[PDB]
Amino acid sequence: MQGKDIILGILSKKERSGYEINDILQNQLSYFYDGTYGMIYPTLRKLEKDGKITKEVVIQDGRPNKNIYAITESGKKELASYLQSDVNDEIFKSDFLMRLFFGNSLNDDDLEQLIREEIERKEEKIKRLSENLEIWKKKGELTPTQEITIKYGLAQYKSTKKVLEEELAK
Amino acid sequence: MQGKDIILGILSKKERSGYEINDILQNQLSYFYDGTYGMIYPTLRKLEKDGKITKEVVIQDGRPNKNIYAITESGKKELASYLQSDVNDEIFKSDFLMRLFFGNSLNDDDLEQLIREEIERKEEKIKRLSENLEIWKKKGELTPTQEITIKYGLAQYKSTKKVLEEELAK
Repeated sequence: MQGKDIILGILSKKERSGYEINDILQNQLSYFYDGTYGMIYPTLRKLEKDGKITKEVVIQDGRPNKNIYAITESGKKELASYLQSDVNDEIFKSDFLMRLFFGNSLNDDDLEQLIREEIERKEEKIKRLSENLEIWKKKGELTPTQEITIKYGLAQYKSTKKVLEEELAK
Repeated sequence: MQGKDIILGILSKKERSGYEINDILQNQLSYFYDGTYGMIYPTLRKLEKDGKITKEVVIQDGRPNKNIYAITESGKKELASYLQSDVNDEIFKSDFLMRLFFGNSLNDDDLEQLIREEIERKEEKIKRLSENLEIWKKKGELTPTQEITIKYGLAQYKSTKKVLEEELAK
């Protein structure tokens, strides 16, 4: 699963500025796509080169330039093809879990802190996903399949947060 | 978190053959590190080049060469530094969720199919992780922090499986 595919997805229904695409990817869709920093800009560049999207540079007095991206016919074709494709294995790499797995030396304080910091991360993600669920629902935009993904995401966050809470409780 | 960090983790305690490192990576640690295949061999080459591990080629009559890898002092230092570093954000990319999120066109059949297949994938991951838990425990090799990671992994698989089962039930 590539950044290019989720970006075409984001651009399927609307022309969007880079700001808006980044907002969607970082703040809305991160419960199912959270990769490495700085994927978006090189990937937008390649999608443009490959003719899957267009880029418009909007100039305004006294403001930074704004880039507006729009899917092309070929881009829509590529998205449609991708959604017809066999599902790829999920990718999951948890640094937190790695630290605990290889955490023989961790003293009690260091371990306790790692657990608390991860609990806070889960709380932040739950809050954000919960807030988007509410807004999407309020706006009448949430589709039934989207609803499933949110229920899935929340369950994921809450179940693992609970494990850590239960650990801290002893 | 990079492939090189987990491989150093694997090599911290024991010298291991490439076969064994791969077995650990693919069949033991996949619950917190499941990335794009084809990482291990290029990563071992780079680690050796950078002096963080050694490679020993054991030649035997009538068998393929066996490669044995061992962490070096500089390697141990690199691992120590890594484990002291701030925890990185988890990477999580679900093609399954992406399909449902952008799955406006899915007919009831194709949707149900995707869900059933994702349930199966989760059942398998649960089996593998549960199996390793029991083995490690009986062997006396399961550390307290490792057990936390396993409980965390199982909760994540079971809670999301549960959401999908309840969806199919409706």
